[PDB]
Amino acid sequence: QREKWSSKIDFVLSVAGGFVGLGNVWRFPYLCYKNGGGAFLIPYFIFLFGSGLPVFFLEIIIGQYTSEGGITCWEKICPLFSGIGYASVVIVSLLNVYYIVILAWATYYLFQSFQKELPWAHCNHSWNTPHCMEDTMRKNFTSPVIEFWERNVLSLSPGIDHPGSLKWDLALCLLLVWLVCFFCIWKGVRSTGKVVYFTATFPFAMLLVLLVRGLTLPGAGAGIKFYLYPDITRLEDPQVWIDAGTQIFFSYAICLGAMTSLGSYNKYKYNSYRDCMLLGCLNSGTSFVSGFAIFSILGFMAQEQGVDIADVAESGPGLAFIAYPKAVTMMPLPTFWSILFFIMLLLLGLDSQFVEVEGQITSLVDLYPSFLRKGYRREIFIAFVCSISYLLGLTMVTEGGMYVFQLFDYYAASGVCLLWVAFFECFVIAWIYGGDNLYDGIEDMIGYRPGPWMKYSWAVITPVLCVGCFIFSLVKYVPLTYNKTYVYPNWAIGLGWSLALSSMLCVPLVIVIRLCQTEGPFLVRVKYLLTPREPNRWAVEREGATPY
Ligand SMILES: [Cl-]
Ligand code: NA
Repeated sequence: QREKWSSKIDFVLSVAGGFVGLGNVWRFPYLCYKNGGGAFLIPYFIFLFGSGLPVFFLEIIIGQYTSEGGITCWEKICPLFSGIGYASVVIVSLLNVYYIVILAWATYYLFQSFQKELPWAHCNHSWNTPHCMEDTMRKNFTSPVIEFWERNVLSLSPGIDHPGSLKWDLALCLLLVWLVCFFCIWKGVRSTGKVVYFTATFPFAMLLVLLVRGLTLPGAGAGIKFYLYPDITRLEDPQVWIDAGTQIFFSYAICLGAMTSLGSYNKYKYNSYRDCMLLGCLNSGTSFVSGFAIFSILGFMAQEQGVDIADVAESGPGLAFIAYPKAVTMMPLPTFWSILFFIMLLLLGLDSQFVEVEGQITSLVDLYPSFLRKGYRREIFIAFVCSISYLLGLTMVTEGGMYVFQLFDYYAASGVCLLWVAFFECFVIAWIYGGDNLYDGIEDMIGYRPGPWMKYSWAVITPVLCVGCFIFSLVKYVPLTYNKTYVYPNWAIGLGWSLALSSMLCVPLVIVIRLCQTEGPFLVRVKYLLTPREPNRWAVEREGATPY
């Protein structure tokens, strides 16, 4: 009883809104800046064609073929490896804990954009240290934008073990954003009709304005050269490779179960290969273009301040809140452009959060529809999920919560855990289920036989990349650091590893549970649990599909 997407363009708009946003405008520039700039692009493209796009198309095709969500699809494909879907759910849950927190910051910035002069312009406020000097007079000192970010918005603490006191303004902003998300999920309100145009054209318009500004700012050539020219010796450490791979996985929202759910509503006879390739190219181009503006702004800041490009802003989640607000003040009438930019960022983040939360709730209600999907029960479950997520995200709202966010940025919904899922999604498909059988299914669905690119990416390239990155990250281990200076304690790293393992351990525990449930000799149990249970039976009669 899976609902169709009705209009073809509706699915394209929904996925485009889902898989673009803070991952392209916020996470990508900060990860590129943290990893030296140009050297980050070489793995990024390697994980872009070898994996990422093949994995995204694999998830979409699995959703369209099984006509099931993020959990039942693996039940139909390979019952033994069903826990992968569960793992995906856990991952998305962790994302909903922290991915919305960024919006709160943006909301705060929006509330700071309704005054005559932007607060991040001069060193004369009450939160400015004596070492605050205007960048025009900088010819050690700290930029007013950085001080506003890390002393007014955040009020950063000396460490994660110093939570301080909860910030009521950021807590109220997060509560308002969560209320907006809850109302959107409950009432079903979403971009419909002409609004979708403003939902689609506006985010790509304002960025273009930034592309006009950053390019024309003096000293942007140095920033562009830093962003494009790679450092060879920077590729010898696994950090850049794993960051690029996880950024590729994060931007495409794969290994979360949302893409499979979105592809489930697609019609069985629908050429989703071309659409998936076009959307992936659009997402990659958006990230690449936004990087140009970000690094041109950073180069201008480096030229005006006289410090090196690698030491102009925060090498962390707050890079987008130090660079773009700086470029806003350069444009005439900075208040209007700041309001527009933060509205665009809030819209992108809200669309991504809507898609992810709705997918998670759909997966949860589909897992056990009994006593959960009865009308008001679904509303109560949505309210409970939103309240639990807000209470969990309140830990990153305190003065010393930024460090916590970094952990959720590094281990939760990112890092080796994604490499844990992307491998197991491929190995089951490529070797257990069979690459040729899935190719026959795709030929039956889209109408033409695909090339060997997807088969060779599922069979070899993606598993090899995932296992190599995991092994090299373990062998050459470097503890997580915040802004290249702060060193997390042992317990913080243990908490981050526990957050990663909460999703990584779903796959092996479900295997043991399935083996214990089945009765008989071990070989018979494994053979029974490795047999797909009619993957296309849902659409066998709906579209006259060929049985598996
Ligand atoms: Cl990206
Ligand atoms: Na979006």
